[PDB]
Amino acid sequence: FKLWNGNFVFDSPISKTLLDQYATTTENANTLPNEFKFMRYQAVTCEPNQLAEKNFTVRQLKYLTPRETELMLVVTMYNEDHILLGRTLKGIMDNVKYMVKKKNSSTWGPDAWKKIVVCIISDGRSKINERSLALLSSLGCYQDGFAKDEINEKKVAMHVYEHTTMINITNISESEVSLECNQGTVPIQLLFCLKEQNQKKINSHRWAFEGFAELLRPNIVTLLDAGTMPGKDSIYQLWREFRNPNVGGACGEIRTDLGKRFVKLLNPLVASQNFEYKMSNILDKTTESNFGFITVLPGAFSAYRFEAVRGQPLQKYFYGEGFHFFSSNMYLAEDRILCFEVVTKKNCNWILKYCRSSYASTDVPERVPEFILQRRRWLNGSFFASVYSFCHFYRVWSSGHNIGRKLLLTVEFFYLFFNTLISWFSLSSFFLVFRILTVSIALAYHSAFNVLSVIFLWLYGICTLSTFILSLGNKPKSTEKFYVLTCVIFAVMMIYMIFCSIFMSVKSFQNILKTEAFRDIVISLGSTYCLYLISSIIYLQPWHMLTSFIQYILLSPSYINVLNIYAFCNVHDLSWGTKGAMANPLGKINTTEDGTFKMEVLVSSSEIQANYDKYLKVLNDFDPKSESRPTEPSYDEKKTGYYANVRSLVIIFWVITNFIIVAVVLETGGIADYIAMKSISTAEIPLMTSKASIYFNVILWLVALSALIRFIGCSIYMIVRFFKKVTFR
Amino acid sequence: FKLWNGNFVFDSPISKTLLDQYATTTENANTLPNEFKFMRYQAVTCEPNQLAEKNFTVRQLKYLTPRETELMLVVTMYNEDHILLGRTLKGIMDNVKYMVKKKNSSTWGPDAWKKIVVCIISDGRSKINERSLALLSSLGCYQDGFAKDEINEKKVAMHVYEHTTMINITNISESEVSLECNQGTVPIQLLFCLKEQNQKKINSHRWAFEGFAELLRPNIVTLLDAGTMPGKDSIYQLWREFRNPNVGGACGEIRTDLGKRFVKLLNPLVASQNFEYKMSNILDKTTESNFGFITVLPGAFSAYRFEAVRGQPLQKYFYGEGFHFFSSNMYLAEDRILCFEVVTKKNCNWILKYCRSSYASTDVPERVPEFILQRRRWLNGSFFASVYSFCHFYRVWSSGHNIGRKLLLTVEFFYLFFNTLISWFSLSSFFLVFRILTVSIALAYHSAFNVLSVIFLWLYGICTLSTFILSLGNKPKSTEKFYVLTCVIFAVMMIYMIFCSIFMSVKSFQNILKTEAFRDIVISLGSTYCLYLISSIIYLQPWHMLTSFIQYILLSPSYINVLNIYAFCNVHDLSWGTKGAMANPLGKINTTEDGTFKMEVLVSSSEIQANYDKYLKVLNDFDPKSESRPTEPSYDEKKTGYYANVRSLVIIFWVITNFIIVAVVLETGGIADYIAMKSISTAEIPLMTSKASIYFNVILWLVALSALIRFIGCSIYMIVRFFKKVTFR
Ligand SMILES: CCCCCC/C=C\CCCCCCCC(=O)O[C@H](COC(=O)CCCCCCCCCCCCCCC)COP(=O)(O)OCCN
Ligand SMILES: CCCCCC/C=C\CCCCCCCC(=O)O[C@H](COC(=O)CCCCCCCCCCCCCCC)COP(=O)(O)OCCN
Ligand SMILES: C[C@@H]([C@H](N)C(=O)N[C@H](C(=O)O)[C@H]1O[C@@H](n2ccc(=O)[nH]c2=O)[C@H](O)[C@@H]1O)[C@H](O)c1ccc(O)cn1
Ligand SMILES: C[C@@H]([C@H](N)C(=O)N[C@H](C(=O)O)[C@H]1O[C@@H](n2ccc(=O)[nH]c2=O)[C@H](O)[C@@H]1O)[C@H](O)c1ccc(O)cn1
Ligand SMILES: CCCCCCCCCCCCCC
Ligand SMILES: CCCCCCCCCCCCCC
Ligand SMILES: CCCCCCCCCCCCCC
Ligand SMILES: CCCCCCCCCCCCCC
Ligand SMILES: CCCCCCCCCCCCCC
Ligand SMILES: CCCCCCCCCCCCCC
Ligand SMILES: CCCCCCCCCCCCCC
Ligand SMILES: CCCCCCCCCCCCCC
Ligand SMILES: CCCCCCCCCCCCCC
Ligand SMILES: CCCCCCCCCCCCCC
Ligand SMILES: CCCCCCCCCCCCCC
Ligand SMILES: CCCCCCCCCCCCCC
Ligand SMILES: CCCCCCCCCCCCCC
Ligand SMILES: CCCCCCCCCCCCCC
Ligand SMILES: CCCCCCCCCCCCCC
Ligand SMILES: CCCCCCCCCCCCCC
Ligand SMILES: CCCCCCCCCCCC
Ligand SMILES: CCCCCCCCCCCC
Ligand SMILES: CCCCCCCCCCCC
Ligand SMILES: CCCCCCCCCCCC
Ligand SMILES: CCCCCCCCCCCC
Ligand SMILES: CCCCCCCCCCCC
Ligand SMILES: CCCCCCCCCCCC
Ligand SMILES: CCCCCCCCCCCC
Ligand SMILES: CCCCCCC
Ligand SMILES: CCCCCCC
Ligand SMILES: CCCCCCC
Ligand SMILES: CCCCCCC
Ligand SMILES: CCCCCCC
Ligand SMILES: CCCCCCC
Ligand SMILES: CCCCCCC
Ligand SMILES: CCCCCCC
Ligand SMILES: CCCCCCC
Ligand SMILES: CCCCCCC
Ligand SMILES: CCCCCCC
Ligand SMILES: CCCCCCC
Ligand SMILES: CCCCCCC
Ligand SMILES: CCCCCCC
Repeated sequence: FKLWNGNFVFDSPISKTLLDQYATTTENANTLPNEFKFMRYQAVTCEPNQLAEKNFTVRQLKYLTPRETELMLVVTMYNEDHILLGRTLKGIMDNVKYMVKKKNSSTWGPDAWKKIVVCIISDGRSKINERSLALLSSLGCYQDGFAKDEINEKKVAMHVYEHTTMINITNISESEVSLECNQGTVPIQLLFCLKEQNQKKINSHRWAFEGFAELLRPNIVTLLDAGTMPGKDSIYQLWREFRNPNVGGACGEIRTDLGKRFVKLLNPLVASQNFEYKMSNILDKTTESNFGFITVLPGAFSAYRFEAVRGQPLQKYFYGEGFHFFSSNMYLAEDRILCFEVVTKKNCNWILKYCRSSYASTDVPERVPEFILQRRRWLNGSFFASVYSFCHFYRVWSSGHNIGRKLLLTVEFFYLFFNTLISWFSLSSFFLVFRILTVSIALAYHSAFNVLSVIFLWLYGICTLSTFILSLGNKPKSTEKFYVLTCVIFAVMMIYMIFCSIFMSVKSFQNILKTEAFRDIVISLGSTYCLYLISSIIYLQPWHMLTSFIQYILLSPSYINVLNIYAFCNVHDLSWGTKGAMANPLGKINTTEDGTFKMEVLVSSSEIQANYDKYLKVLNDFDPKSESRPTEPSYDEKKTGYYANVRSLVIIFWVITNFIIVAVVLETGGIADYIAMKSISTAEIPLMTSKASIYFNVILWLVALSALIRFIGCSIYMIVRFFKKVTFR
Repeated sequence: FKLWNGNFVFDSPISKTLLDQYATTTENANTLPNEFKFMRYQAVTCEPNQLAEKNFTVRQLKYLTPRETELMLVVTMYNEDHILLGRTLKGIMDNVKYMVKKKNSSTWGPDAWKKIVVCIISDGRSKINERSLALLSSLGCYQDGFAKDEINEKKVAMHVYEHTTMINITNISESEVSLECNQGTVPIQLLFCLKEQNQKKINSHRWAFEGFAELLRPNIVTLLDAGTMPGKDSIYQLWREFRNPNVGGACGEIRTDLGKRFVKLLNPLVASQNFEYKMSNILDKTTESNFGFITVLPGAFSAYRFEAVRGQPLQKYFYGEGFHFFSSNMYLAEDRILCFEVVTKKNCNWILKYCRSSYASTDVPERVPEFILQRRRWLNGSFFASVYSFCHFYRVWSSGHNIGRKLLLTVEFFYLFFNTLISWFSLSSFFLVFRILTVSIALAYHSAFNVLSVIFLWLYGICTLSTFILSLGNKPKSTEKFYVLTCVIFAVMMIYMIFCSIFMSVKSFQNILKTEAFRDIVISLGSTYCLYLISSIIYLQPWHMLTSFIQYILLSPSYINVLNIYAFCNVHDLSWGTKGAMANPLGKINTTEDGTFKMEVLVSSSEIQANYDKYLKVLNDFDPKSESRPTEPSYDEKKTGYYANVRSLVIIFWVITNFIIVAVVLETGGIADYIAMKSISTAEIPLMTSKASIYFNVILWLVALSALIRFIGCSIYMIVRFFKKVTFR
């Protein structure tokens, strides 16, 4: 044929079956648009930022009247099953169908499907699941055969398939994705585009933001994820938060998919994540949404105003600039740098909201090795984005916000830093609460609490040493049975700690009715748990405070110890130099039956003598003093050596600063020996001092203060939403 | 031309200059043998064990009367300078020249050079230093041009050059290797053979033992390293130990090359290694030689009787057999498995001798990162060979030794295991000696020794934590300035420890003349240092007890802590799975000026419909219950996961067992708290207990007992040698 100005663009038909199905939808089979009968394949052979320059287009811009996209739903996928992708697509099509049935809308209506463009971006053709390709092909958005690797000695970077389908998923069973095309389906503009090389997930967003977003010029860019099924109208509810111009990015609630009839609650790891997510979306997102800066907008379900992110925010997201600390480690916070650069944008008053009435059930890990590896990225990004946000807090005052909002933002950044400092010292805080609570009960009532205080300290020491060693030089999949054992041991430690607290609390009552432990029950059961329960109730979602709350408590020591140790030990995912330099090729010999071969060799006396003199002048012009500089590292081998140095100086600084607090409260590290020796000069060490009780009270009142601030934030969020509801009635 | 039975063999001439030089040597230029005028190049394209089978030969077997090789000197080299190789070659040619001038010999004489075959084996052609190639080419054993990469679609495994040279090195300056050919030179049968691929060092010995040793059938095989210059007659003295049939392997003294006028003694790291080597060859080699089993025969200078190692010992050395502990990890002890399998050989009474009068100065690391990486292999091999030797000690009694020697060997194995147990607990032993000595001086005399006991404990804790973290997840070359700082800090700790010992020793004397510390001076200065001095003196080599003995003491804490921590943290040199699976190739498009290209595409309704149904039956026959088993690891990624599990279970077991002793002597780990709490039940902790003094005395009397056993062994060795000297007068 002929290509489209240096671009391979083939406009092929779909199939007889799909055409018949689509024709059943319309009242007249003759009047079927030109978008449902074809599937335009393009071979993009350039960078995403050069898409418009290299004359690559999409089908939305080639209509007689160009379509103005209002939502660009972006579904990043990689090796996900057809059930995970089908679950995400069913939510999108339910949202589009809901957004078409609306009547009292100035944006949505009978022709609302032309404003949404669904853009599935798979990460590598070699890694995509064949069942996912089968599902996309059954939707009319993928045909086998047109996947050319190279176009005019230019490698193809992406294969872009686009087809406005009429097929909608209507049911996702455990093994079946039901695809009906009746009179009650809506068209979906599919733009499934899969890469050739697996260039991670940030590059998928680079393709969706610097690439197709530039051509589409959408208003909002909702970033879904493969496996994350939004609600019946959650994307529409998330889009409703952009009615006021100030919002330049919003996020919804992400729930946990508990399976058929809540079957996954039996898994203690899934139930713990359920409660953690519910608390994150009741106390963290609601509190941060009041100030106007949400720490992370989840990549699984979030929406950005395109105008808000275009420019400096996306510039630091993708490139972000030597080996400097804030420029070489900025990639740890993948999409958390996109939230800080939008709120703190020069001459722009952007804020981030959290939509309570827009949910999206996701798929969470069910196994410890898969759960630990996920939270390493989460913890590393959250730590590196909090350090970046606090250090660059002066950029709030260089933005276009008013003074009233700037003050709230700088108050929130201090609170976020205080939370970061609490989470940094959690390794020492848990050990000190455990060690003070199990020693102060062995002094008060002795009996078997004596040897139990030594058994559980040694068990802690062994489980923490082994976690440090298995995290620095071993993989979680290598040792799955030990990480589960460590989680079980820390759960036993938490059970013992709770028992000790209840015992010393009931004994204090029976001593008064017939102190550090007297106010220990109005600090962690009445001021902390009751506030969580009330916050969950006022959120109108209290059913997780009993279904999945014990598994969270029993697994919290694993969150503090196993999870943070592994996150801090694998900061940078090192690989070390692996090049394998190759020598210059030499000649070839291919003998015959008798073995005679060509003669092109050197036998001449002069020719041999010249080589001998060449090897004789090398020995004669060595010149040791002017020794050539030893070959210095490359960049990938020099850059790994810096990531290793940053990684190790973080573990050392995090272990030493946590131990300094343990060395001050419990007087370990020779501190007690030194104090006793001074008294000798002017010979015994006390077991428990007065610093231990003061620290215990302080570290359990900080937990109550954080819960109280989070409760106040949640209440303010709910009250403001209720007032915006009573005024829009 | 024509090849030699499927083998590329070219018999080229050398050069006009070399022929003239050789002709100057002979009285008549016409009567020059055929071996000095040619250089037979061969292209070996097979495994070393198939060398004879695939009709590959050497020049000694093609004479009219085949030459019987008596010594096969094997010089393994890899990327070494031309000075390092020239230094090794000068010693070999001095030895050959010494072995020709002998007259009262039934093996050596005017034609003794026909029995020695020097076999240089370089490890990779891409890595060999071009100046080393220049030096070999100037010796007439390498010509550029004949290095074919493949012979009849069969990759060339080695390029074998062989030429009996007449050129001898007579002086090695800092940058010049003097090559004269006068009337006082001896021929050297060179067999320089370099590989194509860098297959490590064990494969070089596989080529030298299963390969050219099979063809040559030598009596002795001396293993040198490029850079190790033997003495004027050290190889002859080493060969002289094989006169008695019992010896099936011998080794000489390895010294340190201190440079021109002992310039390298300024380096404290070189001076420390000097003393360590001196003591190793005065107290370890001499003591072990009496029993008849030397723990390691150094790869830099050792000799094996060919018939002694030929068979089961070499089979274990090279292949040595699942993931079993003694079969998967036995490669850690590279050549230490060759020593144990020779002494404990079925129906063979082989013993290993140590030759005092055969030395070889070597090149030692001058920088901390290079010194740490070398000693990792040494420590790991010595630990894995001691565990193997002790566990398989029953194989001594299944060998052909007599009962008297079997009893001596089983007595030696228990002593070697006791030394291994001491070196395993050195991490705790040093800390306990340091902590007991700096606390017991702060109680006795207070003053500034109080805060110094806490500063130095915290300094130790920081330097040990940082060494553990920098060893598990960082490379020594990445952090060179920190390892030097850690060595300096441990040297300061040793200076303080020595000061504390001297202080408390002089105070005890001034208290008695006007106890754990009273006998502290007759345990570590009179029973340990005096025995070292006397052993060095009776060895007739005492000059290192003063030149390089302070730098050894100041660097011993680094040997105990930095060196062992790094060795135990990097047991297996992991790399983790790095494969990068590739997808199937797709089509190609090459457009023309107008962009028209060939049409071989699918447009047919049936052909598209068949693909659509193919992607519709994949979505229809998912069958989740009969789910395909998840793709299990390969072998290189499954074998790394086992080396990681063995590596981590060694660090955990080595840290926990060392801390148990610290938890028993100092009562840390809640032991003191638990002891005080029992007294509460029937409230203060003592600073120093009576267990600390008992352990201090025990751990400093074990040091004296080991030194006494080593002194007795050295004295017996010297006395036996003196009696063998007075009888052979
Ligand atoms: C020999 C075994 C080696 C094991 C190595 C494990 C891996 C990494 C490095 C660990 C560094 C500490 C090594 C062991 C030191 C030790 O067992 O020493 C003890 C405990 O001392 C304490 O407090 C210990 C407190 C816990 C330390 C946590 C890890 C290190 C964090 C940073 C360290 C900073 C400096 C710490 C200095 C101690 C001194 O007990 P004592 O004689 O005072 O008891 C008097 C009772 N009446
Ligand atoms: C919060 C900081 C975490 C740092 C993590 C560093 C890396 C690896 C794991 C280390 C495990 C130990 C964590 C810290 C425990 C600790 O600081 O706890 C202290 C010291 O306790 C002791 O003895 C400590 C002795 C030294 C421990 C050596 C390393 C571990 C060896 C293997 C484990 C063996 C069992 C260890 C049990 C502790 C309890 O002091 P105390 O309240 O009794 O002092 C009463 C004074 N009147
Ligand atoms: C964890 C997340 C979801 N379960 C998930 O796993 N998301 C992946 C990710 O974000 O890493 C997705 O990234 C894409 N991906 C991955 C690898 C690659 O190499 N290339 C590539 O494109 C895939 O779509 C892949 O599913 C969950 O919803 C969630 C819950 C709470 C929260 O606060 C934030 N998120
Ligand atoms: C350390 C040793 C010597 N300084 C040395 O470094 N020997 C290397 C080694 O044994 O590893 C040699 O091995 C060869 N090699 C190396 C890498 C490779 O990839 N391929 C390859 O062939 C090279 O000849 C290389 O010099 C010293 O003499 C000594 C002192 C005391 C003792 O008890 C034992 N040994
Ligand atoms: C979570 C952040 C903790 C920061 C340190 C808190 C404790 C400070 C010492 C308290 C006891 C002081 C006794 C004199
Ligand atoms: C005086 C009574 C002592 C009773 C000791 C009981 C010990 C029980 C075994 C250890 C249990 C450890 C649970 C983690
Ligand atoms: C005199 C009685 C002393 C008892 C000491 C008990 C020490 C127990 C240490 C912790 C062992 C933990 C095993 C997991
Ligand atoms: C006293 C010994 C304690 C051992 C603790 C567990 C160590 C586990 C290390 C990894 C082994 C392989 C697990 C799959
Ligand atoms: C299929 C793997 C399931 C793993 C579930 C979580 C294991 C750890 C449980 C920790 C709590 C134990 C309480 C007794
Ligand atoms: C003062 C009366 C004490 C009676 C004995 C209490 C023993 C408690 C043991 C708890 C074991 C389970 C811990 C998780
Ligand atoms: C909050 C903790 C920060 C820890 C890292 C600080 C910066 C480290 C930079 C290391 C550079 C090493 C260059 C060789
Ligand atoms: C960063 C280097 C180590 C710093 C250690 C600081 C210890 C401070 C102890 C203060 C006294 C605590 C008991 C009153
Ligand atoms: C180097 C090997 C050491 C093995 C342990 C030695 C010490 C044993 C305890 C000594 C003190 C006992 C006090 C009751
Ligand atoms: C009562 C007198 C106290 C003197 C203290 C001296 C401290 C000197 C600084 C720390 C030196 C550390 C050397 C490693
Ligand atoms: C009452 C005075 C207390 C002094 C405490 C000093 C603690 C020192 C800890 C060690 C610091 C080491 C720095 C390298
Ligand atoms: C080249 C070295 C880079 C940094 C590696 C980590 C060294 C950490 C040493 C201790 C720092 C101070 C802790 C208080
Ligand atoms: C070129 C590098 C030389 C390194 C020499 C050794 C450094 C460590 C010395 C330890 C002893 C210091 C005594 C004060
Ligand atoms: C009993 C008199 C004591 C006088 C003060 C002694 C101080 C010693 C300090 C040593 C510093 C250097 C250690 C390496
Ligand atoms: C002397 C110390 C020996 C430590 C290692 C013991 C054997 C460990 C085997 C681990 C196998 C793990 C299989 C998953
Ligand atoms: C391997 C698991 C831990 C074992 C700890 C053993 C501790 C034994 C202590 C014995 C009492 C010491 C003071 C008298
Ligand atoms: C020289 C390159 C920038 C270095 C910035 C260091 C920031 C350290 C922050 C520490 C926070 C506790
Ligand atoms: C951020 C939380 C750090 C750890 C606080 C203590 C956790 C355990 C509390 C147990 C109370 C009985
Ligand atoms: C005086 C009797 C006190 C009994 C306390 C029982 C505490 C049980 C805690 C269970 C936590 C899961
Ligand atoms: C990052 C610093 C952590 C330690 C802070 C100081 C702890 C000691 C305070 C002593 C007060 C008497
Ligand atoms: C099952 C394969 C062989 C396992 C041999 C284990 C030997 C352990 C030795 C431990 C010495 C302390
Ligand atoms: C094998 C040696 C282990 C450590 C023994 C103690 C070393 C320091 C001795 C200091 C004496 C003053
Ligand atoms: C009473 C005075 C004692 C002085 C002790 C000095 C010890 C110096 C040791 C130096 C070791 C390198
Ligand atoms: C490998 C085992 C190391 C510890 C040996 C026992 C230590 C405690 C002995 C207690 C005697 C009272
Ligand atoms: C469904 C998996 C249940 C695991 C329970 C572990 C305690
Ligand atoms: C309207 C903004 C309210 C902020 C409340 C912060 C607690
Ligand atoms: C930019 C690095 C320093 C930040 C200081 C913030 C107060
Ligand atoms: C212009 C920067 C003002 C910072 C105020 C911090 C409270
Ligand atoms: C623009 C919103 C202002 C909120 C109140 C600030 C004090
Ligand atoms: C009273 C001592 C009991 C020891 C129990 C060890 C598990
Ligand atoms: C999934 C691995 C289970 C191990 C259980 C250890 C208690
Ligand atoms: C020749 C190198 C001397 C280094 C001295 C370091 C203390
Ligand atoms: C003749 C064998 C002597 C052995 C002595 C061992 C100490
Ligand atoms: C072969 C593994 C066990 C050895 C026991 C030696 C006593
Ligand atoms: C046949 C094995 C005998 C062992 C004796 C050990 C002393
Ligand atoms: C064969 C040498 C024997 C030495 C004496 C053994 C007791
Ligand atoms: C008397 C306290 C001195 C502290 C010195 C810290 C280095
Ligand atoms: C070779 C690096 C020297 C660092 C010195 C630190 C004291």
